This record gives sequence, structure tokens and C-alpha cells, in this order.
Amino acid sequence: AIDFLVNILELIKEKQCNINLFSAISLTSIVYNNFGEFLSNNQSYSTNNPLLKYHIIILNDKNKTKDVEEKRNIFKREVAELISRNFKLDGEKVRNYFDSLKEVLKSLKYTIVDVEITTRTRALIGVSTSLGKLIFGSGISFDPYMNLPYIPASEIKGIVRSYIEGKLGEQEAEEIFGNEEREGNVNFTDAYPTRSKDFLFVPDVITPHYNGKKSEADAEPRPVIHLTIAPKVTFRFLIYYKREDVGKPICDSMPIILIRGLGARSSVGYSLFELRKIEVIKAA
Amino acid sequence: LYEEDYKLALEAFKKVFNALTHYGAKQAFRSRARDLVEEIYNSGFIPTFFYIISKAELNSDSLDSLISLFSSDNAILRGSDENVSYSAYLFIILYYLIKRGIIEQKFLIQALRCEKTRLDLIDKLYNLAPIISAKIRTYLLAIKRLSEALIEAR
Amino acid sequence: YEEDYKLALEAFKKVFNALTHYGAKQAFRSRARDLVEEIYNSGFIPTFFYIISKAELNSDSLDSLISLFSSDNAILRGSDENVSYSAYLFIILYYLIKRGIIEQKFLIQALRCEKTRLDLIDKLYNLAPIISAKIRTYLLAIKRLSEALIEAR
Amino acid sequence: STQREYVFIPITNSITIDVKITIGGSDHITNIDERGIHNVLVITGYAVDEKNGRLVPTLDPCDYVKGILVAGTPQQAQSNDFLTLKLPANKLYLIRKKGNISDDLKIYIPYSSPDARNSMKTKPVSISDDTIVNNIIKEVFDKIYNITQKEKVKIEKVKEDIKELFSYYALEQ
Amino acid sequence: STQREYVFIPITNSITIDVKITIGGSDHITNIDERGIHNVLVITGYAVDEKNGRLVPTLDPCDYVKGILVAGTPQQAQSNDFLTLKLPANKLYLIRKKGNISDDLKIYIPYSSPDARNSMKTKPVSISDDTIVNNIIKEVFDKIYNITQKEKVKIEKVKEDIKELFSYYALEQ
Amino acid sequence: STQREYVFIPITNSITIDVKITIGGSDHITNIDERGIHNVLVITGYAVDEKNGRLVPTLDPCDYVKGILVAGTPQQAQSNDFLTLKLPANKLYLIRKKGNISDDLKIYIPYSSPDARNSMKTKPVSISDDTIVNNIIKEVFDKIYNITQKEKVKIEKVKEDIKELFSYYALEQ
Amino acid sequence: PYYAFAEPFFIHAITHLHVGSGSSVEEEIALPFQRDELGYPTIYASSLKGAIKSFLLKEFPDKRDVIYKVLGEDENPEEASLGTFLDAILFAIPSRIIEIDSAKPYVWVYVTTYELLKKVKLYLDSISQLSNASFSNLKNKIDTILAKEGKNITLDSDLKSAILNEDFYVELEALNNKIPSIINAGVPLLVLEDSIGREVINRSLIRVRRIRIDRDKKVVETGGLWSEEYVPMKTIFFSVLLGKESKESAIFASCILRNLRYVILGGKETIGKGIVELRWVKDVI
RNA sequence: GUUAAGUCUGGUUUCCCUCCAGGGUAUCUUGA
Repeated sequence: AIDFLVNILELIKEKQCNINLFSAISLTSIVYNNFGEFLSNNQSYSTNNPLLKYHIIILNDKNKTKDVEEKRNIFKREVAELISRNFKLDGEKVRNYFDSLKEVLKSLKYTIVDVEITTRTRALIGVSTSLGKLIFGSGISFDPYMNLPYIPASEIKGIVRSYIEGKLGEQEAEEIFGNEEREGNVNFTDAYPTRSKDFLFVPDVITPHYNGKKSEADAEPRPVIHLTIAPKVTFRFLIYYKREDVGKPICDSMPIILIRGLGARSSVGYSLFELRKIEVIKAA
Repeated sequence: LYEEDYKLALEAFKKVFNALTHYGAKQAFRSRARDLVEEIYNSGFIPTFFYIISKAELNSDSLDSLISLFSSDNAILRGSDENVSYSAYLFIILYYLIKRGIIEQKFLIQALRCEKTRLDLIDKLYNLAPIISAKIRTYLLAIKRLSEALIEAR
Repeated sequence: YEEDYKLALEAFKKVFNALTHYGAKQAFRSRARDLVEEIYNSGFIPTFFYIISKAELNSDSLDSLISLFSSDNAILRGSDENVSYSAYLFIILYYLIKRGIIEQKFLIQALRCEKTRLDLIDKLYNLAPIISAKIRTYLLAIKRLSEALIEAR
Repeated sequence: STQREYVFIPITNSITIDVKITIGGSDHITNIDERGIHNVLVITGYAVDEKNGRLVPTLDPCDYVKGILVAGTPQQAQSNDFLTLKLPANKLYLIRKKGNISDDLKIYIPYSSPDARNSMKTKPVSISDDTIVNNIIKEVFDKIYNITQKEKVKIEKVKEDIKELFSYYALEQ
Repeated sequence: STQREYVFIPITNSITIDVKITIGGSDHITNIDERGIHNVLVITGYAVDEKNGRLVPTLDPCDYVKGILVAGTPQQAQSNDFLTLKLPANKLYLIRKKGNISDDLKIYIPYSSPDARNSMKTKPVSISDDTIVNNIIKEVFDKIYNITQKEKVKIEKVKEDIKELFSYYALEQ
Repeated sequence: STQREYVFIPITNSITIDVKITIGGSDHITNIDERGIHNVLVITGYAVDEKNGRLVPTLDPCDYVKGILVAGTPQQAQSNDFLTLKLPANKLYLIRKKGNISDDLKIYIPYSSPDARNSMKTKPVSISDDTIVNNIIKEVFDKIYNITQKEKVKIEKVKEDIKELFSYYALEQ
Repeated sequence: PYYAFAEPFFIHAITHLHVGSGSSVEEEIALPFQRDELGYPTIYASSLKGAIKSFLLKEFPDKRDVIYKVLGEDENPEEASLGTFLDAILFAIPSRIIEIDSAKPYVWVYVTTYELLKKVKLYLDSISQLSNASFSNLKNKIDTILAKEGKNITLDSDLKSAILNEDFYVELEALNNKIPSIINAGVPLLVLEDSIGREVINRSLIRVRRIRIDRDKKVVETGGLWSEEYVPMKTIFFSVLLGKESKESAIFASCILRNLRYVILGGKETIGKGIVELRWVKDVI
């Protein structure tokens, strides 16, 4: 109902880890995309809802449209900051998930490699993913049931395999990760954040001036307020296998690729990690 | 008479394809067709519907052109090459909602052009969420095939 | 009668020649191996849309088909899958022509307009229940032919 | 256990007179079975000197050297400049293991003093330009193995694998 | 391009005299892969004279000649007047292809003038009676070839390919 | 290891009193927590001998008896016809597990000799006739679980966990 | 007693899960999940049996003959396998939820519909006739629920309304806490009318768009992009493992079906998918 | 040396699947 809509931002700032962030943003986007509508007709705005602020603030008196189109960008930045400061990380459920799963895999006779990695620079993963895409145009790889961003297991495995096949030959790479006519020998799980310093999501911006432009004559900044992942957020993920051989090239590759990129925009130094810890539990 | 999803897609895409005079508009429409059908699943028909209405940047000459496209055979979408693509995809979705009789035409053209009705349109959409979401993704998949068949890449 | 098992040989010969690069052959093999089951399960209009969407019709590569119709030294040009789908489109359209379901003149003047192409697709939509039954044995013949005459990639 | 010598394989060739046993004992652990080199070994954290081929400890984990782990003992004019280890064959970091290993070894790596007189600036050195791989078989496989041109007609296979499998980091100084 | 002396595979013992260079260059085209004899050539419309085998050309597609296309020269002495060609190496119908097509070959063939004495009626020769087969291995597959009966733990397994890959036609005069 | 003796659950009455330590201690395997009976044991290969029912041992893996485990002694007038043994709890075919029992248990099982005078044709049996459920509760459960009728208001849960949960294959001679 | 044993179990996805149906021309997604004849997710018993049997043949190498007799010989089949799996029908699926006016805050809730419970009741009612094994507890709970058919309800919490999967506003009614624990967890369990639960469930699976990177360009290959439906973690599928009378069947149902808890279903085993826990109703209802 | 006012821009573009498997084994007169 629209009642659920008008009352969504206070839900965000008063639940803060127990509201479904996927649904929360998807519903906030209906307010964001219909701004000049929710700001009319003596709405049922309480005296604490974060929207009547824009009934006070007057950014343009000559034009009724430009006032709204400015309030809308103010509101987009405000939503980015809201998500950033309210939705923080509680990583007890992730520790439980990973330790339970580790026991499960020990009960399956696997050799496990628990890997904790820490974000150094504001990271982006799944920028074309849909979380904020209806607001920011730029998403984040999010898991709407663990309610946390994550690094897909496929992505970590693909980066590791690109490295291994860069240094050991595309034939030993296929011996480790299989090919179109054989199965791989190493299995990866997604990386979920276990502990942050203060924040999980942080706003950022990208303002292309001369991207796909012919001359200085059509250059014009087009800023893109999006959300990234804070520095010092720690992700852990497991790497399990059966034949211990494939554990040798996973040992050395992992601390070498993380210092390069692990997500998007890494050629301008964004998705940079560092191997916080590694640990093998052999089960032969 | 009842036209199925693919016949409806043909009838709509024919109106659209013949309204985007600029070819860049056509290719942008193609790139919208290819991805909005997945965005609608991932986010929902209602969020994505209003996201389309916003990206269309309506309330210009870009609105009476749309309402004439429903019966003109000459109506020409105009605007930035990214606005016309979203306005065409909006016409696609409105054509479905109208032909399937899920929502009245005049109610939609009223809820588009000013604000007091946009909110009760939100409410109406939330009422008909299962009626709509049941079968619109097949119509949009048909539109996606038609688009990435009848139009070249950018 | 079993003249569809002969029309199939004609069209398959034309394709087999026109796929000058063996990768296109090995790919058209899989297309013929899949799309017949797809037409059986989903119907003709869904699978026809799924074919025309990946064939990448354009005045250049659609001419490589209108020439393939009459001529004998045409060469389907494009990527491997890009032409493995247009060869199958040619298979379909060839059956629809040599069975007089649609008029060859009405098709050729529609494979070029870039405008009456939608009208070709609609005309096809009107005949979908008929075609869905007529082309079954033709496409099964094409499938068998491809499985035999072409070795697996 | 048995002694084992590690013949590094950079583009250079400084491996002629270094070992007391050339063809080895009964067999090497590295194989040539018409599928290219097998059981080739990797060594990480060390770089080779293109002149006087020797593994130098450069603590950077990106640095690696691949070579052949042969049977032998280095000529006994040595053991003052080599590393010598007994490893249980699970510590080894092999590539294309096509057999079983004795599970406790005696490895001989050509070592070098880390040269704390000039810094250690390394540079990745691949292998290409056939004229450099033409003689790799003529130097380090016709002496190290006898299979060269008695039943080998698939020379092109081991040529291409040398051209792609073996890479390394060299100090270039 | 490169030279090619195609030997004929008879039941007779005269094939040693067509060339002194029985090896060629650096390559043998017809290989020994432990799966049999690969890269084999057979040509249609021909035959083999039973006396000093040389391909009497006819017009019969069903006829063929099953032989070994050796890489190299006919010692520059023989086949200086016979059927010889240069082919794009694709129109070279190789059976059991297991290698690289050299992209062009200059082939020499044992050819006999059409033998205009009698109406030549074909006679199918199907190799058996392994004395011919225990003979051909020593006559050429160690003199022409260089990779057989030296390392071959299997002498008769590669000898049994001849049974079911070379059954030519004759005229028996 | 402690003493936990196995009282089964028949439709009979002759096994009312067979434990010397009814209340036992806190160490009881079979428990009840308003979700019903838990940790029921089952022995496959043993058939009941309802006339003073001692589980007759046979070899048929299809013959089982579901009874509960209770702490107690065999009354010191026994061990001459029981099976008493020490399991590591890695052999306890427990139905409806509730808590992870630690390890290293010692069980006393009612046992009988085969008595091969007759021939075994065991037949399935089950529990019904709610007055018989009354008796099996009064004379077995309450004599063990005085907890019931103390802190329970839902007798129907344990009443139904004997209808379905308990069965056996009696000897039926 | 057509069957010697009937072992209905629950399938709990420890990780995300993908059993595939292969691409068709009427799905917008390349690699979709398996689907019922009604549209709900499912696990064809072909997949169930293949996965479980391939696992058992490695975990219990010495009981291999018993595995073969009960689940079918691989090569040279000379008898009909005694074992029987039914299609795993979706019991309850997570569904991300927004609600106001609830004491406990929930990020996702379990969801089921009435036709799914009717399918479960059909399975239980049908196997209690074809065997000597009735389950009068599941049946009781499920009919307790089903009596409320025709109205969205709630079992394990007090929500009067919510927005499921950010598109569907539903108005619920609580069921009395006399209902026992079914999932045996701490999460509520909505039971929606089927014409709504249909959408709410088929829009409750995760679609992960993947790519394929060009080596030398380090950019996306052309035609190297696709989507895949996984099913959320902690999804519950109900199935039955039936077995005909034999002696190997007894050793199977007493030795194998006990020491079995964790299997790997589906595909994508090497990106951390497919891990599953089997909870037997007989054991832990 | 002073007065006052900021204004403009507010994400675009590609890629949407590629390859193999398309069934295998067993069963095939008697009376008149």
C-alpha cells in the first residue's frame, strides 16, 4: 500500500539491519521516481517522516519544476547517505553460516581453505547488478536473504583461474578447474562480509565529461551518485576440494590476485583487497 | 477478439517501430527491450514501471505524442535518443495494460499527465499486482525477440 | 507423401554448400538438433521469434539468403552461430516457399523492405497452426540429415 | 630416498657441466610421454640469474621459476652454492603429475647469495621466438633423456609446451 | 613445396629400389602412433603392376592403391619420368588423418605406362599370410622408417595394421 | 560406561516389571519433552518371544523390535540369559534422536537361545487397542517416567507415540 | 504393504541450489530452475535419485551391492530397482518481506500456498495406503492448516499485513499457536491463497547474471552473458523414498538411510551450490 | 573602496548465451 511507501525511510533508519535492504531500496525507488507526486496534496506526512523537509527547503521560487528537480537530487544523495550510515554490518549470522557449513563439509571429507580478505579501497562488485539500479543506476551484488552484499563464488573462481592460467599455462589451468569435457576439482563459495570497521555501504560519484564525446563543444559533466562498499570490510569464503593437489596452486595464487582488483573499476584502483588470513583443514 | 501475447507484441512493436524516426532511437529502444524484461523480475513490475516513467522524462511534447500514438499511425516520438527509447517502452507496457483490459486507457492517460492521480495509480497497481505480473513477462520476452531481431546493434 | 524427405535434401544441400566454414556446419548441426524439439514443445511462433532474434537479419545477410534461394554459389556470411541460425531460417522459409504456404514473390519483397518484414512475420503468425503440423516431418528429416552428413564439433 | 637435481629452464643455457649424474639413476621424475613435459616443478619466491643460472631468494611471492627435477647429484665440485632438501613429495609444487613419487626426496636447487650489493629488480621473462626453443631440446632433453629421436616424432608438442608452460622471473641485472 | 615419394605396398620385394634417401628430411608423414599407421594415402582410378609395381592408370573408381606416402625425395633418380604432381595437400585424400597438413606437397608415384598389351582386368589382392607381413617390417619399416623394431615392445601389433589397411588390386601377369 | 537396559514395547503384559533401577538416574536415553518420545532404540535381527518375551535372535535383517532405553541393572539374578555388551554409540540405531548422546555405552538386552525344536515364522505386530496403550503406559512408562502425570497436561502425545512409533516382529509360533 | 518402507524426508538447501531444466525458447532466462506442472519449483525425482545414488556409491563403498539392489544397477541392469523417489515438491520457500507494525523484524519469511500443502497431503495419504506406515502427525498439522483454505494466514508470528517480494501487498490472519512446529525454526510461515502465492513464489528465486571474460581484451566475450535461477538458502522440499520388500531393502533403510544426511544436488557444484540436508520425518518431524 | 548573488550538468554504451551430449543397453484338421 502507499501507506507502506510514505513510511519507508523511517523504517530504514529505525531497523537498520533487520529491514530487507533489497525490498527497502526497491520501494524507496517508487518515492524517488515519483518525487513531485509524493510532495503534493497535503500528504499524510508525519512530523518525523524524512520527506516534509523538502516542503520547508526552497531551492527555487521562480520555477515549480526546477525546485522539484533539485529536491530530487538532494533526496538521492540523502538516500545514499541514509543507506550508508543506517544499514551497517552484523556479522554473527555470517560467522554461524560459515562455521556450520565448514562442519558440514568436514562431514563430507573435503579439504577446506577458509579465506578472510579485507577491503582496502572502496570496492564495487556487481555494478550492473540490481540494487539501487532504480535509484542510482549502479547496483551492488547483494544477497536478499542473507541481506548482505557478497562476492559471487563464480567471480572469485574466474579471477583465480585467469591468474593460474596466466602463470601455469592454460592446460594446467584446465587440469585444475576442468574444461567443457571434464569437471573442475576446486569448489568456491560466495564471500560474505563478516566484520566492518564502521560502515558497510559508502556513497561515491563518477562524473564523465568526455566519455564518447567528439570535442570540447559537447562536454558536460554527468555525475553519478552510487553506492560502494566501505574500506576495511572483511569478507570470508571457503574453498573446498578432495584431491589435495589442487590445494597447492590455490595456496599461492590467492595472496597474489587480491592485491590486484577483485571487482569493478579496478584500473582506477577501486576493488583492492588484502589477504587477512588463510587456513587449510586437510581431511584426507 | 482476444489477441495472444505474441500477436499483441507484433501489433505494439509495429506501432513503436514506425514511430522512432531516428535510428539511434530504435537502437536505444532495442537496448531497453533486452534488459528491462530482466529488471522487472529482479525488482518488480511496480518499481520498474515507475522507473520507466521517470527515465522517459515525460511532461513535454513527449506526452501528447504518446497519447496520440495510441491512435495516430503518424505520431512521432521526439526527444533525446535515450528519452524516446524509454517512452517507447512505456508505450509498450501501457499498450499491454490497456489491451489486456487490466487498466482503463483514460485512467492511465490521466495518471500519467498529472500528480494527484499518480498516487492512486500506484495503489491500483498494487491491487492488480498478481493480475499483471502473471503473464507480462512473456509479452515482454516477445518484444525482446522482436527488437533484437528487427534492429541492429549500436 | 514423403516428398518432404526430398525437399529436405534440396534445402540441406543448399545450406551445406553455403556454410563454407566448417564451424558453421558443426553449429547448424546443433541448431537442427535443438529447434525441432523446441517447435514440438513450445510451438511455432515462439521458436520462430527465437530464431529470427538470433539470426541477426539485415540487408547484407538477408541478401546472402535471397541469393541462396535461386543461386547456387551463395555463401552465408557472419559469425558461426549468427549463420547457423540464418541457415535454419533459410530451411524454414524454403519449405514455406516450396509448399506454397506463402508466395515467394511476397517473401522476397518482404525480406528486403525492412518494413514489410514485420508484415511477413504477421502473415506467418496467421498460419502458425497449419505450419506447425506441415513442417514436422520436414524438420525431422533435416535433423537426421544434419546428424548424419555432419560430424560433431 | 634418492638425490634429485633441479634443472632450471630459462631462455639462457648455463647447464652444460654441473652434475655428476646426467642420465640419472633408473629414471627421472619428469616425463616425456607424447603429451609434453610431465611432473614439471614450480618454485615460487625465487628468481634465476640469466648469467650463472642460480635461484636467488627474492621474497616477493609473485616471482616463480619452473624447471625440471632430474635424478643426479651436482658434480661434487659444488654443494657450497646449492640448496639441499629432503621433501616428502607432498610439499612439492608440481605440474602435470603423471605418476607416483617416492614420498620423500633429496632435492638440489642451484642457489645463490642474495647479492646485497645491488637491489633485486625482477622482470617477467617468457619464452617465444623458436630459435630460442630450437636448442632447448638440443641442450636439456637429449642429454637429460635419451628418448630424443628414437621414438619421438611429436617434437612439436614438447616444443609448444616449452613455448607456453615454462615461464619465470629473472633479475635481468 | 617439400618432396614426397609415395611408395607402393606390394606383396613383392622390390620397393627397396626407388630411392636411397629412405628417411627424407625431418619428418615422416605416415606415422606410428601405437593406434596403427596414420596419415595413409590411397588414390582411386589406378592399379599396381605385379611386376615392379607401378600404378597403371585406369578409369575405375572402385579400384584403388593402398600405400605409404613417405616424406622426401625419390633420390632424384627414380620417378623422374612417372606420374608426379604438386597438390594443395587437401586434395591429397589422406585416410586416418592424425597430423598437420603441410598445406602443399610435391608427390612422386610409381607409375607404369598404361600397359597396352592386354585388356587389363583387375584382381583384388588382400594381404594375409604374415610372412609377407613379417617381411615388409624388416624390408622398409626399419630401412625406410627409423622408429620401429627398436623401442617396439609391440612388434606384431603395429604389424597387424597391414592386414586391415592395405588390400590393393592387381592384374596378375 | 553406565548401565542402560533395554525394555521393549509389546502389546503383551508379562514384561511389566523387569528393571531393578526403575527411576535410574539422570542418564536416560529415551526422553519426553512434549514433542514426544525420543531416542527410541531398534534392534534388527531379533524377534520377540512374547511368552516372557526375550528377544529371540535370528538372522533376518527384516525382523526388528522397537523398545526404549532405560538406566538400570539386570537385577543380579541375570547375565546367564541376557546379552550384555559395550557399544560406542556409533551402533545405536536410534529412532527419533533428540540429543547427541556422548559415547561408550553399556546395554543390557533381553536374550534367548534359538531353541531350534520349532521353526521361526515370525509375523509383524503393532500396537492398538488404547486400553493396551493404557497398560503399557502405566506399567512401563509411568513406572519409569513418573515425569508424566506430574508436569504433563497432554497425555495424548505420548498416547499417540505408541500407536504409530512402536512396532515389532513377534515370533508367532 | 506394497512397500516395505516409506521414508518421507525434507530437503533443506544449506546453500543456494540449482537443478536445471535446460534452456527453452519460452523462458526469458537461459538456465531456469526445474518447475512443477503447476509452476512451482521442484526437483524431478530423476535428479533426486541420481544425486543420492551417485553420492551413496562413494560414501558407502562396501554396501555397494545393497545400493545397487535398492536403487538400480548401473551397467547391465537385470532387475527393477526396489527404491522409489517421488518428485520433491516445494514445501516452503524464503520470500523477502517488508512490513510495518511487527514487533520482531524479519528480513525474509517462509512462504507456501494451499495447493502445495494439498500435494503434500496427497503424498502422505497415498503412501499410508501403499504401506504399513502412516504419519498421523504431519497429516494432522497439514489439515489443521488446510482447514483455513481461501485466506492468507500466518503460523509462527503476528503479521497483519506485509509486502512480499516488494510487489505483493497481502493481508494476513494469524493462526493459533496450538499449531505445532513444522519447519522447527524461528521464522514465520505464511500460507497464501494459491493465485497470489503463485506469483509470490515464482518471483522469489534468485537470478544471477553471469559473464565470460575475453582473455586478451580482458572484456566480456560476445554472446558470453546469461542468467541462472537458484533457489534461496533454507528452502524446504518435501519428498518420499519408497522401497519394496526385500532383505537388502531392510539393510538399506536401517544402515544407509540413517548415516545419510548431506548430499549435493543439482549442478554448479563448483561455485558452492547444491549442498542439501535431508531431514527424515520419521526421525525429526 | 563598497553592495548582492551563484548558475549549469544529475549515467550512458556493448554483451542476453557458446560447446558437447539428441537416446543407450535387454526382451523381438475333426465329423461326415
